[PDB]
Amino acid sequence: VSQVRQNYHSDCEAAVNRMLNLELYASYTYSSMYAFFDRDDVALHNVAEFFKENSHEEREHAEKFMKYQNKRGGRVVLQDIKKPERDEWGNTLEAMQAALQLEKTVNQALLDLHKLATDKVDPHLCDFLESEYLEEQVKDIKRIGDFITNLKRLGLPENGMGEYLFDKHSVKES
Amino acid sequence: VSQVRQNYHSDCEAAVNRMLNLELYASYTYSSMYAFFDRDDVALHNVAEFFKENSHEEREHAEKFMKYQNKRGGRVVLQDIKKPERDEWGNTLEAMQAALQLEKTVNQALLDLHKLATDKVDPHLCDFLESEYLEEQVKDIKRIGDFITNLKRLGLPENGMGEYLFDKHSVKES
Amino acid sequence: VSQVRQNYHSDCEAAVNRMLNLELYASYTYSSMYAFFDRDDVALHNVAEFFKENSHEEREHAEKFMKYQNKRGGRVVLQDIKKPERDEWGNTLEAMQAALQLEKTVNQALLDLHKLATDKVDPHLCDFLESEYLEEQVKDIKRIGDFITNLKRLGLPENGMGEYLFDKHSVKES
Amino acid sequence: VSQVRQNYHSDCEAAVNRMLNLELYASYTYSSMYAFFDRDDVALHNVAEFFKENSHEEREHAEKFMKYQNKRGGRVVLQDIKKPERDEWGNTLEAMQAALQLEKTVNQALLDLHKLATDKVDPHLCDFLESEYLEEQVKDIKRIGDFITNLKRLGLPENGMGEYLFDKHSVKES
Ligand SMILES: [Cl-]
Ligand SMILES: [Cl-]
Ligand SMILES: [Cl-]
Ligand SMILES: [Cl-]
Ligand SMILES: [Cl-]
Ligand SMILES: [Cl-]
Ligand SMILES: [Cl-]
Ligand SMILES: [Cl-]
Ligand SMILES: [Cl-]
Ligand SMILES: [Cl-]
Ligand SMILES: [Cl-]
Ligand SMILES: [Cl-]
Ligand SMILES: [Cl-]
Ligand SMILES: [Cl-]
Ligand SMILES: [Cl-]
Ligand SMILES: [Cl-]
Ligand SMILES: [Cl-]
Ligand SMILES: [Cl-]
Ligand SMILES: [Cl-]
Ligand SMILES: [Cl-]
Ligand SMILES: [Cl-]
Ligand SMILES: [Cl-]
Ligand SMILES: [Cl-]
Ligand SMILES: [Cl-]
Ligand SMILES: [Cl-]
Ligand SMILES: [Cl-]
Ligand SMILES: [Cl-]
Ligand SMILES: [Cl-]
Ligand SMILES: [Cl-]
Ligand SMILES: [Cl-]
Ligand SMILES: [Fe+2]
Ligand SMILES: [Fe+2]
Ligand SMILES: [Fe+2]
Ligand SMILES: [Fe+2]
Ligand SMILES: [Mg+2]
Ligand SMILES: [Mg+2]
Ligand SMILES: [Mg+2]
Ligand SMILES: [Mg+2]
Ligand SMILES: [Mg+2]
Ligand SMILES: [Mg+2]
Ligand SMILES: [Mg+2]
Ligand SMILES: [Mg+2]
Ligand SMILES: [Mg+2]
Ligand SMILES: [Mg+2]
Ligand SMILES: [Mg+2]
Ligand SMILES: [Mg+2]
Ligand SMILES: [Mg+2]
Ligand SMILES: [Mg+2]
Ligand SMILES: [Mg+2]
Ligand SMILES: [Mg+2]
Ligand SMILES: [Mg+2]
Ligand SMILES: [Mg+2]
Ligand SMILES: [Mg+2]
Ligand SMILES: [Mg+2]
Ligand SMILES: [Mg+2]
Ligand SMILES: [Mg+2]
Ligand SMILES: [Mg+2]
Ligand SMILES: [Mg+2]
Ligand SMILES: [Mg+2]
Ligand SMILES: [Mg+2]
Ligand SMILES: [Mg+2]
Ligand SMILES: [Mg+2]
Ligand SMILES: [Mg+2]
Ligand SMILES: [Mg+2]
Ligand SMILES: [Mg+2]
Ligand SMILES: [Mg+2]
Ligand SMILES: [Mg+2]
Ligand SMILES: [Mg+2]
Ligand SMILES: [Mg+2]
Ligand SMILES: [Mg+2]
Ligand SMILES: [Mg+2]
Ligand SMILES: [Mg+2]
Repeated sequence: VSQVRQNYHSDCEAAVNRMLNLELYASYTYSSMYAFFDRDDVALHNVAEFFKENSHEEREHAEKFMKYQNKRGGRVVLQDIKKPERDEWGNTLEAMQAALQLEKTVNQALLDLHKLATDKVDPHLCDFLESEYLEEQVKDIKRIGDFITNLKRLGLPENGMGEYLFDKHSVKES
Repeated sequence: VSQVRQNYHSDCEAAVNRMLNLELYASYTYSSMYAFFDRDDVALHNVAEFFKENSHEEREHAEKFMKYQNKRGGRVVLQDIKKPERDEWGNTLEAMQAALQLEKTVNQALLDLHKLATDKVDPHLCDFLESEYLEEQVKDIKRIGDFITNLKRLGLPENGMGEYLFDKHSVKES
Repeated sequence: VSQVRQNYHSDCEAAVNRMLNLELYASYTYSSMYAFFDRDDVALHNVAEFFKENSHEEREHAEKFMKYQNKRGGRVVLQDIKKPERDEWGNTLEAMQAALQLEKTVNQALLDLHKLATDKVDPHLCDFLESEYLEEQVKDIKRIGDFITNLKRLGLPENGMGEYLFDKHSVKES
Repeated sequence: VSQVRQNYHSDCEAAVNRMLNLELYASYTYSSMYAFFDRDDVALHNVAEFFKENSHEEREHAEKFMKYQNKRGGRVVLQDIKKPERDEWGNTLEAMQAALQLEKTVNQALLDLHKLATDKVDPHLCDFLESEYLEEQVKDIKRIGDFITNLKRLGLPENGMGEYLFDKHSVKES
């Protein structure tokens, strides 16, 4: 037993390692989307940079779980980071739809971890998820939903001018 | 009944007074450790100042419970502050081991108060503990554990040079 | 064929994807070393931060290969990022020995990619490796070798005081 | 023999003069594109200024070869600068397609000069091309490819609104 460990269930320790892996998986998927939108035959550079920034954020969220694990006296156990589901992402609408699904998958895992922490009467882990993860997820899901609504309004996937305008006006200039 | 009181159980009010007393007890123990490391035949002044600062923090945590009690319409009830368990603390390793135990005792009382607040359906008191106490405790327990690991690496209790180096490099210069 | 592609052999494109994966693998190994040295029963925080910074550098080196691939009209193809060889890294000497081996493995892959680029008469890829990768590798290998020499001088693995002093004086204060 | 000449083959000297001429030819083609987009019946002023800036860059690349020739003890020999292939450039897509072809023609001549320098064991000339020309060419080819992709997305040549928007958003405001 770690000398610091107190009120930290083995099941929560393991679930934190699985959550860590899912954050790294989400990072890697966003890396793939960055590289796709940077292709010369795609060439939507503000969209590419949006996904690159998301990739960096998800890696930071993984590192925060590593630090958390050690603060509680759990032990970080790493597994392979699986490659993303697709090698190419179609267009901005298809990519944003996949991003929405990914963000909801991550949110469901965080909610499931909160349920486990609640079951094991771990208020520190509940607070950590509520204070550091759950609101960020709701905000990022809302942002991507708003983007999808605007891509549909702009006539994606068929309307190339609409896709061009989204890259200029909806995502930050990079 | 206080005119402000709402959703505040008598049991929680009493447990807040007991928690207040334990914070003052923890403060007093850290005061004792300060005075010990300031002795001419101990003379580890950065270690002494670490414990003095901890003593001040624990007194602030007691005062925050006094303010909380009054905000909810409970009544502060004070009891004697018991003197610390020891009059002399051996060396930096023994003192840090006692500090780890003290911090885990305080953490267990905070977790027990959270369980009571949960049982009495008091989300304000749960939030107060999660937002103001529980993360501070995990961070301070981790810091002291890290210190103990380093004191053992430095050969305490026998290695006086190791103890000297810990005071110079591990705790803040004062 | 990409409209930008010129003098870029399929074999080099594939080898750039494999090199990308190895950079991500190296990043992940350094992440593991960070988390290990951050453990409460290891607690060498400057060593931990050295490895965390290395992890970030290797992720940047992967991203630079993604950008390169797209500049030449190749296509990024991602594979799983394999978990590191070890779950625990022993001590600062064992970790630095593994880091030296990792850096030499990465260097050998870069040298092998240079040989392939030379064989395929690709001076742009040769320049990219020489200007962005090969000197960084020699400098980082020299730094880790110097560290190993100093850890041995300090009596690792047995001399805990030596290990403590390395963390204070050899790696950047964090 | 020039007093400075060392390891500089007559064939490389002649090929540098031919490369100089091709840079001036590329400059002149970009000058023509500038004047076309500045016409009152074309009137895409940011596109015009993009090509004008390219024209100035290619003249600088010619001057750098003149300076190089003299540094090595070769002798600058000038030939006529041939007028561009077209007197009118159609529209932004046709012009960017011609620019891509021109940039790849210049790149192939630079790669051919690198092959000659390699054959004649001239590492200084190889370094000069790798350090001053080959990466610039890859970056500029990628930029023009990205532009063509976006012009096609915007519905060129038929979509005049798309062409108008490209001039406002894809090329620098002038
Ligand atoms: Cl526990
Ligand atoms: Cl508990
Ligand atoms: Cl357990
Ligand atoms: Cl696990
Ligand atoms: Cl796919
Ligand atoms: Cl998903
Ligand atoms: Cl949050
Ligand atoms: Cl605008
Ligand atoms: Cl009440
Ligand atoms: Cl109520
Ligand atoms: Cl009551
Ligand atoms: Cl009471
Ligand atoms: Cl005593
Ligand atoms: Cl205690
Ligand atoms: Cl807190
Ligand atoms: Cl090719
Ligand atoms: Cl070639
Ligand atoms: Cl090929
Ligand atoms: Cl591949
Ligand atoms: Cl292991
Ligand atoms: Cl290795
Ligand atoms: Cl380098
Ligand atoms: Cl010569
Ligand atoms: Cl020679
Ligand atoms: Cl000659
Ligand atoms: Cl000539
Ligand atoms: Cl014509
Ligand atoms: Cl041409
Ligand atoms: Cl260059
Ligand atoms: Cl607009
Ligand atoms: Fe995340
Ligand atoms: Fe306290
Ligand atoms: Fe690397
Ligand atoms: Fe040029
Ligand atoms: Mg232990
Ligand atoms: Mg377990
Ligand atoms: Mg998973
Ligand atoms: Mg698989
Ligand atoms: Mg919040
Ligand atoms: Mg955000
Ligand atoms: Mg996000
Ligand atoms: Mg918004
Ligand atoms: Mg269409
Ligand atoms: Mg009254
Ligand atoms: Mg009462
Ligand atoms: Mg008590
Ligand atoms: Mg007594
Ligand atoms: Mg907090
Ligand atoms: Mg603090
Ligand atoms: Mg404290
Ligand atoms: Mg620390
Ligand atoms: Mg002794
Ligand atoms: Mg094509
Ligand atoms: Mg191929
Ligand atoms: Mg590999
Ligand atoms: Mg495996
Ligand atoms: Mg070079
Ligand atoms: Mg260099
Ligand atoms: Mg460096
Ligand atoms: Mg490095
Ligand atoms: Mg050095
Ligand atoms: Mg020893
Ligand atoms: Mg002479
Ligand atoms: Mg000659
Ligand atoms: Mg010619
Ligand atoms: Mg003619
Ligand atoms: Mg070379
Ligand atoms: Mg360069
Ligand atoms: Mg430029
Ligand atoms: Mg150019
Ligand atoms: Mg660009
Ligand atoms: Mg039309």
